[PDB]
Amino acid sequence: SAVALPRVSGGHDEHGHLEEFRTDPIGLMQRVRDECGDVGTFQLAGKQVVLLSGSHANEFFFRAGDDDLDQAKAYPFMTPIFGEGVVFDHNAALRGEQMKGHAATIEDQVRRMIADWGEAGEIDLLDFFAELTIYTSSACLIGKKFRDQLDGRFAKLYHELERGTDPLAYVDPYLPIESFRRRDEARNGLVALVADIMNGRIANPPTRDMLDVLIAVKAETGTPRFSADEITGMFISMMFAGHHTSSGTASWTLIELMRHRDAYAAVIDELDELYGDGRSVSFHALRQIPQLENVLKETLRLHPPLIILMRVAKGEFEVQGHRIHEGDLVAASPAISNRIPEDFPDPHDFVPARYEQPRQEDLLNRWTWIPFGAGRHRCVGAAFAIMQIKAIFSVLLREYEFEMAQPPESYRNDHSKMVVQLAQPACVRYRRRT
Ligand code: HEM
Ligand SMILES: [Fe+2]
Repeated sequence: SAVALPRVSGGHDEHGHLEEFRTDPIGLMQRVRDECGDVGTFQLAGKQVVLLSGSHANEFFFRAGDDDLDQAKAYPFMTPIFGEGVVFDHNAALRGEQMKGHAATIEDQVRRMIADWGEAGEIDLLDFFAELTIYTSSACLIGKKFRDQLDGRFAKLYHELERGTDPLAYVDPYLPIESFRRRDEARNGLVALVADIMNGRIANPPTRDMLDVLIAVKAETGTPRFSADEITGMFISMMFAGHHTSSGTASWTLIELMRHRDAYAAVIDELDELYGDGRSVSFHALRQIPQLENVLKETLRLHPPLIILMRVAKGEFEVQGHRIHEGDLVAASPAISNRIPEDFPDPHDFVPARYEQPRQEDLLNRWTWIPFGAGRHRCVGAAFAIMQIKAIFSVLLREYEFEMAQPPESYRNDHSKMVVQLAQPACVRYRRRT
């Protein structure tokens, strides 16, 4: 036989620990660490997950070559979402020189989103931010003209796509279950929306964006090179990594601000003061806004949108006396690691001061403060994501005041899917400032 790695307790349901991973993934990953240590395992259906935690194990995880731990085929639930379509058999839109423009675009999207708010009212954070980020992502990554042809429908269907990521995907992403069925219908709904837009552009051409370019590409015969399914597949793929992440992070940032009015007041004074120089959001969102940035960092430590990072071992490796065999699913968890007691004093408390100049607990714990991951695969959209949070709230916090419309403890995440979403209701009251 072979040496067995430590295995966390429980996991006696039909698919081992899968059932528990769906109902309470963080509790399960935490128990793995509490019982096994830096290297423990749990069963996800027919796959064994080697969960790593702590600086040393995380370092190995984040510094391993794309040839040692494969990120491909690690997230089987994504295949049906992107589709088989192939256009060209992130980088561009994310170049620094483009940031200024995106910041201006984001400010515009926010103002348009709150345009009808009036003096006072209420909103649900998930509905608001999920939709807002569809508009920010599509406008910045695909084009403003394209976004102007999008409405709440695109948002709703994209949400359905994200919800079609049940852990059962590790059994088979095409299992005949409701969430997967809705997933497929939603994607077809998305393709139809794009097809309608394409037809509208054919009928009355511009007097141009990415869609216009793609629409104009043709094969020999003269027939259009790309179908609506292929283009949609690409657009979906381009917006996925930054949607649910920015959406959730935006909601939690506001939630923590309302939960901690002293930090909220600090941020307000800061914003009012900084923008007193008369420079635009496109200027300030790309520069230092310390109080808000520290609130964001702490929000990300406590509420990382990706609670688990997956890889597929392509060989045999040794991590702290433990053997990883090729074929094993190897994982790291920002959820668990970001709260390691030793690395972050009072890990369960919201303390943006951790990131202040003299403390910088984020830079000090290079292998455990991992909301954006680390190493070679560190989130490439990190700078954009931070800029977006800066731009969104520079507008929101200066225009309106926000208060929780439900118990502070009632705001929570839904972890029933691999793609974490804020749970509803998430009711918040707003009222114009000044
Ligand atoms: C503040 C919100 C965000 C958080 C917390 C976040 C977090 C992460 C994490 C933890 C990873 C690593 C996954 C792994 O190691 O397997 C990642 C990867 C990635 N993220 Fe984000 N992200 C955010 C926003 C965004 C945005 C807005 C974009 C696009 C504009 C984006 C694009 C990407 C891409 C393309 C990757 C893959 C990098 C690679 O493997 O080369 N992210 N992100
Ligand atoms: Fe509400």
